[PDB]
Amino acid sequence: IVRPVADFSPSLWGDQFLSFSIKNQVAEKYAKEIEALKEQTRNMLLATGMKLADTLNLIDTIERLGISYHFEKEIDDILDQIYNQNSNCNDLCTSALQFRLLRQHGFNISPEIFSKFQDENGKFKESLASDVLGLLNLYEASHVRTHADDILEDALAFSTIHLESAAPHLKSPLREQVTHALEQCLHKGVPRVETRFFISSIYDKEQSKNNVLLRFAKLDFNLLQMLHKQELAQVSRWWKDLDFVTTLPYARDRVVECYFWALGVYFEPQYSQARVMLVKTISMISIVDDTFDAYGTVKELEAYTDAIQRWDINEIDRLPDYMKISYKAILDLYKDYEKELSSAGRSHIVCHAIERMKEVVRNYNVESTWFIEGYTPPVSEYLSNALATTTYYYLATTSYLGMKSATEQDFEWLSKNPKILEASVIICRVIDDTATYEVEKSRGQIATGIECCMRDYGISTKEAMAKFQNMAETAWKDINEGLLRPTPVSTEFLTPILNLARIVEVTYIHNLDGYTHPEKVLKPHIINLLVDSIKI
Ligand SMILES: CC(C)=CCC/C(C)=C/CC/C(C)=C/COP(=O)(O)O
Ligand SMILES: [Mg+2]
Ligand SMILES: [Mg+2]
Ligand SMILES: [Mg+2]
Repeated sequence: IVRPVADFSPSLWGDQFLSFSIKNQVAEKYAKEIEALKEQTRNMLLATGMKLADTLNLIDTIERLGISYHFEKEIDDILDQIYNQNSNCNDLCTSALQFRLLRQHGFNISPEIFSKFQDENGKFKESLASDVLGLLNLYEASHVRTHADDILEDALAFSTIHLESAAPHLKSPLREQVTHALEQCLHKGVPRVETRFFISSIYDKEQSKNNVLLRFAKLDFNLLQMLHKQELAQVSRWWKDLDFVTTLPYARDRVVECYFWALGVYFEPQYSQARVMLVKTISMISIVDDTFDAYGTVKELEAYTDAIQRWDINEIDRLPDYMKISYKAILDLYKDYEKELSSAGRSHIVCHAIERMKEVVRNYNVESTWFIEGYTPPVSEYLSNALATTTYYYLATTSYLGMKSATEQDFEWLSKNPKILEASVIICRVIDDTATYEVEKSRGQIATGIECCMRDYGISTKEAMAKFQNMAETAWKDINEGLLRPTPVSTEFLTPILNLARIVEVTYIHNLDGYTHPEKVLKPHIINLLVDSIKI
């Protein structure tokens, strides 16, 4: 058996994350100050007699500064009041902000709030083209539409062209904020990534900045960063003691990138256990993926697939030595999860993730069979298999394991492939297929998504990519609609799914692959989130 040649770049991080010793004095000092700043900020939110515009700008600022997770109740009460008073008498910037904040929080505010800014034709009044703050908030708002918001169909094009036109002559930091928004809208960005940018590049440089909020935002970001570094060290240790880097040398060494992904799903301190569980699963399914993609023979992958379905340590002997390694590691990981969830009486939920992993592996094997046969399925058949191979049903399920408040009913809802989950999975599938089409085509993978699309509909590569882009836009509208009240489960269990879609958009930004090639996209984010603190 002549295996393929090892082609993955080594981890670019070395051991720089392996050992992090927290300074308790600094941590305790930060925590104590934050407690005081947190109360000052609460009183700012609860101030009586504030105008609508000032209230919305305060909430927006606290959200972008990344400290809104301290004020979920206060912010919810205030937006709920604004939603129910149905105030509809403002300029474009307050109106667009009002619409975006309410929708992001699941309040189904009517899009008719935008009619007064449009002509008879439903097109935005071009006279608004010189109101840069209106255009900027309209722009951000355009990304939260559902299928019921066709009144906003023109908003992205309109605001984009006039923001591009205005940008070079804007003062700083507004210019940098506009320029940044045109590359990465807020609603589809990774929250920590956008927070780090806003704090350091924008709010820190605003003439009108509130000093209490800025100091609060920097201390809190740097304090949470200490936690993230501890987690990453603990996970780096775990990965090192498995030593796949030498026993399974065909496989990508990407535990830092995997941690960044888990950090994108949730950054808050109460999700520490959930993050560590999640990153271990992303790491491990990545190994399995490389086993199917870049090492195993058809015969070996069959045995591996069947062994996974039966899920029993008895089965290791049917496997080649090198597969014994990952298989025992997989089984042990899930035994660890059960043990770690035992004191909370939540061990029994691990089976939900196990069943999703089995599904991923079944579909991995189908994908291998297709490649070997030179099969090009129709799109419907392609999708029936390739949606699960995104791993996104599996990761979403995994993200619930460490969430203390996730119940059996939450897992039951997720097992039915709800619409919002399906949309998130679709976004991952079509964006990766658009970005990795050329490579996969070079490797002979004739069952890749865009190829299936071209052959099925009889259209060009360009037209197929346009069709996949439409699928992503439709899926984003479904995600946005999936967040609207009443939600089928607590919003706490929707946000991970939204954040999985965001991570996709951020990792494949401008359409190149970012996990297998972390040098382009992910490296700067990892440095800004997990290496450099924000200077105070
Ligand atoms: C499979 C891996 C590396 C999972 C861990 C990181 C992750 C969640 C990536 C996004 C999911 C996709 C689209 C993976 C594409 O794998 P293929 O090139 O088709 O074998
Ligand atoms: Mg792969
Ligand atoms: Mg694969
Ligand atoms: Mg791909």
